Amino acid sequence: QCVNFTNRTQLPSAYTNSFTRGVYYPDKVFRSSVLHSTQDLFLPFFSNVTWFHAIHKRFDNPVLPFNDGVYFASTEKSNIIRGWIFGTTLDSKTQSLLIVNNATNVVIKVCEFQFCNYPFLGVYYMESEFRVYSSANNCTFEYVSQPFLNFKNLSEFVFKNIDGYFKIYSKHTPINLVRDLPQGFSALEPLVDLPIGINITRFQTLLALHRSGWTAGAAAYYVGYLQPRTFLLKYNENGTITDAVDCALDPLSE
Amino acid sequence: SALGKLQDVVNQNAQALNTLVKQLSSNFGAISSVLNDILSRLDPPEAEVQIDRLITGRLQSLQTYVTQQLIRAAEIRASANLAAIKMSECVLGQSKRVD
Amino acid sequence: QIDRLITGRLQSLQTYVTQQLIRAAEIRASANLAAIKMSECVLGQSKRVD
Amino acid sequence: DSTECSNLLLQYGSFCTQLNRALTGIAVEQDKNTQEVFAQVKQIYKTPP
Amino acid sequence: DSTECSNLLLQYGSFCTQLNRALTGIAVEQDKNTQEVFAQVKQIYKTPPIKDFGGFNFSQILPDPSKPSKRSPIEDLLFNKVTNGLTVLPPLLTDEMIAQYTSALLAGTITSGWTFGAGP
Amino acid sequence: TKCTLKSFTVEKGIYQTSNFRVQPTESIVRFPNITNLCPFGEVFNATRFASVYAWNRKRISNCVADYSVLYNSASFSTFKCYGVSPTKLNDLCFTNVYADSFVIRGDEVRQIAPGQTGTIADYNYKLPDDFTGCVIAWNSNNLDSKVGGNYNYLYRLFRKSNLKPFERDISTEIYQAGSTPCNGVKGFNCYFPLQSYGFQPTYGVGYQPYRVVVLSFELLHAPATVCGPKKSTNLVKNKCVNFNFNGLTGTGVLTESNKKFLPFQQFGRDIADTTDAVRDPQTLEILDITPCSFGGVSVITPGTNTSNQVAVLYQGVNCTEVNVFQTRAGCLIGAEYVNNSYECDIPIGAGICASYQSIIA
Ligand SMILES: *[C@@H]1O[C@H](CO)[C@@H](O[C@@H]2O[C@H](CO)[C@@H](O)[C@H](O)[C@H]2NC(C)=O)[C@H](O)[C@H]1NC(C)=O
Ligand SMILES: *[C@@H]1O[C@H](CO)[C@@H](O[C@@H]2O[C@H](CO)[C@@H](O)[C@H](O)[C@H]2NC(C)=O)[C@H](O)[C@H]1NC(C)=O
Ligand SMILES: *[C@@H]1O[C@H](CO)[C@@H](O)[C@H](O)[C@H]1NC(C)=O
Ligand SMILES: *[C@@H]1O[C@H](CO)[C@@H](O)[C@H](O)[C@H]1NC(C)=O
Ligand SMILES: *[C@@H]1O[C@H](CO)[C@@H](O)[C@H](O)[C@H]1NC(C)=O
Ligand SMILES: *[C@@H]1O[C@H](CO)[C@@H](O)[C@H](O)[C@H]1NC(C)=O
Ligand SMILES: *[C@@H]1O[C@H](CO)[C@@H](O)[C@H](O)[C@H]1NC(C)=O
Ligand SMILES: *[C@@H]1O[C@H](CO)[C@@H](O)[C@H](O)[C@H]1NC(C)=O
Ligand SMILES: *[C@@H]1O[C@H](CO)[C@@H](O)[C@H](O)[C@H]1NC(C)=O
Repeated sequence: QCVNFTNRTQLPSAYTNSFTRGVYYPDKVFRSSVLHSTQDLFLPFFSNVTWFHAIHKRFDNPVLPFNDGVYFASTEKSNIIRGWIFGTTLDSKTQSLLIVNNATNVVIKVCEFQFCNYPFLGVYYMESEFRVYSSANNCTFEYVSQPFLNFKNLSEFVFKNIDGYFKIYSKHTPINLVRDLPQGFSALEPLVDLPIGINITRFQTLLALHRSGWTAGAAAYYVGYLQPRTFLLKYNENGTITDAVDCALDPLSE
Repeated sequence: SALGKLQDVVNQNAQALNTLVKQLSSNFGAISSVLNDILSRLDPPEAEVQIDRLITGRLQSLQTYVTQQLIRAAEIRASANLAAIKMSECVLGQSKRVD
Repeated sequence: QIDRLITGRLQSLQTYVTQQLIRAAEIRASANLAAIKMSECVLGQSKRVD
Repeated sequence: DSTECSNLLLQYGSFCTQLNRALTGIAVEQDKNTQEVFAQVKQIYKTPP
Repeated sequence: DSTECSNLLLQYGSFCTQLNRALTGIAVEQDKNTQEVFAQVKQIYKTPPIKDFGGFNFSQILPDPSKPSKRSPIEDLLFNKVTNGLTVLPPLLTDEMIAQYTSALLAGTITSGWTFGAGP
Repeated sequence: TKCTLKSFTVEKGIYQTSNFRVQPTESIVRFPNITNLCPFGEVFNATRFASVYAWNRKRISNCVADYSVLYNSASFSTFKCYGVSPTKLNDLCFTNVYADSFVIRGDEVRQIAPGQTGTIADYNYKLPDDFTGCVIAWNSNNLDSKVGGNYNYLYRLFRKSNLKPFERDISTEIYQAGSTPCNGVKGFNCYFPLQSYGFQPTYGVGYQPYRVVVLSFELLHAPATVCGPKKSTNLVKNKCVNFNFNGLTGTGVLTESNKKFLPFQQFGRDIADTTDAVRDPQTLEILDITPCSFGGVSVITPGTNTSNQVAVLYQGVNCTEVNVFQTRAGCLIGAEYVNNSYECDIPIGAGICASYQSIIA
């Protein structure tokens, strides 16, 4: 089952500043009271991060490129954002990755889904609506895990695909800022490593409708793109990354 | 920055030691910088070549470190000879030498 | 072939830096002597013979 | 300007950093030598007319 | 600990002996430097208990009895303000003995002037 | 010392002659705790098995597969592995495991092999020539045979062409052996493809039902995640042992650590990028990795003209790891400390000197 959304209001997507967000732990190695220089796929400091809204009538589900990696930030309250779609052609021709977080658990499946043009979940005012794919024929990897998840909650995720390894990094932050990204530093802990081994060039955000037509809950998300660069990370006495320097941003940080 | 000369010598020696330890992480054109990985992954006819590359790289690094250590030893010896002359002529007597 | 060129050029550059450091030590010793002569012969009268 | 040569050169580690640091030390040492020899007075004296 | 690496390393000869000998020469040279600078007196001079020097105060350079290290306040400040087969050999003269040598030199130059450097 | 100095006469002094290394004693191989076992109970211990034609295939992924339980069982008559040996199955790791389960006759077990021929291989279940995996078969006359005759197990007797490897044919279309069309009726020259095996308990051993499970192991370019369980040698602390923690190997002394790791971090590195802290995978505790003691061995002797007595200094080595005296320079063996103070004759270090009067320090 697929449903076209024909009640949208036309508006351009916004842009804002990344500040010093998007830093993740590059490896599983403990380091204490040290300054470590690492060259990896990172999000540049103070970069132009694309801003999408969900407000009522905005429902932003466009087709976005994946490139080398995707930083996904979410200023979320009341749990509208539910998952992601990864793939190349997003149909049964190629093999695609499904990540969903429904009311019970987090499900990861690697199958050749015949995806809808507008994949979505739904909450009736309980979850009784699921329209993401019409078929799933060849499935290779399944992984069921725990639930990962004024705007009150900030969820940062980093999705990377290197050498057949899908690295998902996550961080949950209690915030009380009304509209934009708070200015500060928070290092993203590694959440999961998935042996999917598939080509990914395009991705989709999965949202949830509210029914009482449909109404979109208040939410906002940000999409940034990773580039290969060097960071200087500072590890404190407790092994937590507390500050970072982008080596190619400005001559002072260089 | 009053005591910069001693801190400079300590920093130079520590930096030379850190560089010498860091040079073990370089493979010098071999497949790996770890000897155990080469010995466990390859047959001895090609592992001999890989170990030879690691040996020549590490030996070049160690000879370089010894060379700058000898140059710094000469500089410190000159400074110590100057300090002994100052101890003899300024502390153990009154010097007419200007400045 | 590039590895052979790299090791030859790196050996040449390290050799050049080594004699540069030795000449730097010699010039530093000469400059220290010149500073001592400037302090003791120009800024005062020296009783040191020759 | 060869990228492949630089990629192979990165396998040897921080030799280039060592050589640049040594040359920089020599270069600042020359200026220190000139300061030690010539800059021994903080007053610029002039002869009478 | 690789035996094969050491067997291949023996083909290059006495490079390791040369490097160890050079490092040993540097290590003994440091002790010789400390002997040349600080050990210029064979008598350990001491100041009188009464510090009557005609108005001259040497408390900031004489050793402090209250400190366990027996260092001067200036020397204590100086020591506070300075912060895979590798071994660090300890110096032959420890810091308290070097401080004792400096204390002997200070006591000699205060109580005797330059006479102790030229004889009795 | 005479060997090092290349002389038969040794002048009075201290001579660095050798090196001491605390040799490693044990090997400690700790990998993670055995959890998340692969569902082998739902394949082998199933209450009913499928026919050879509609053979059940279970794809086994992302778990720990313990193959020694199967190999050491006495309940299996055939455990023939093709392309791999059973001893290294518990070590190797594979991307996916295909568990095909069916029932055949006793005389038809030999046809489940690469390069064979027969009705089962040609028309029911075909194995490739380049097959890596194991064929496990056992007698099931107790379960799959009844006194009236069990007609629930079938086999495809005919088909126009031979099957491809790992192909399943569940079609029930009437086989056409002649030029005339069957038209759906089993008349002349037109027979029904699936035929039952009337399994009765009183049958011969070549006709009794045998349950066969074929495990197919393939390696694909994706990272292999179905790995056989590894063992855990009893952790030994405060000794110089060879440690292998989750694929990170080395030699060191493993002591208790006060460093509080974050839950995602496993190993620890210092400024110089050397592994000095680690997390034990079995029990979530932090261990410091102190390098095994190494030190210079120096010989302190007077002239050979005077005496042949010597003392040994182990530099930077505690006296418990080798007339034994502990100095800041190291452990001095063969000399006795005297509370008196004399002039320095042979320098030891850290204010310690040695002299001959026996050898005193
Ligand atoms: C929702 O809209 C999309 C796009 O308008 C529909 O996708 C199209 O489906 C037709 C099938 O007749 C194709 O010919 C078009 O090429 C498709 N376009 C795109 C961009 O995919 C989709 O079918 C609609 N959903 C439903 C249920 O009708
Ligand atoms: C010499 O100088 C020291 C320090 O300048 C004097 O010590 C001070 O004495 C006064 C009075 O007793 C105290 O209030 C100060 O706190 C002391 N300073 C220190 C650093 O201890 C000392 O009295 C002077 N005279 C003699 C004869 O020693
Ligand atoms: C971000 O990009 C948009 C268009 O892509 C541009 O209009 C905007 O000025 C950019 N913002 C910054 C801070 O560069
Ligand atoms: C969530 O998804 C899993 C997997 O499809 C399913 O088993 C579970 O019942 C779902 N929960 C809800 C509340 O829909
Ligand atoms: C994928 O599915 C199609 C039809 O569902 C099938 O023809 C094809 O062989 C399958 N490929 C793999 C690799 O399983
Ligand atoms: C992945 O897909 C993109 C576009 O579909 C293609 O350009 C690229 O070569 C593919 N990579 C691999 C490894 O298949
Ligand atoms: C580190 O943890 C200790 C508690 O073990 C805490 O007292 C200290 O404030 C922490 N430091 C930082 C910078 O978080
Ligand atoms: C299956 O049944 C046999 C016989 O009852 C038993 O020994 C074995 O433990 C069971 N499970 C497996 C995994 O073989
Ligand atoms: C590992 O298993 C042992 C029992 O063999 C148990 O005592 C221990 O708590 C387990 N550790 C973890 C981290 O599960």
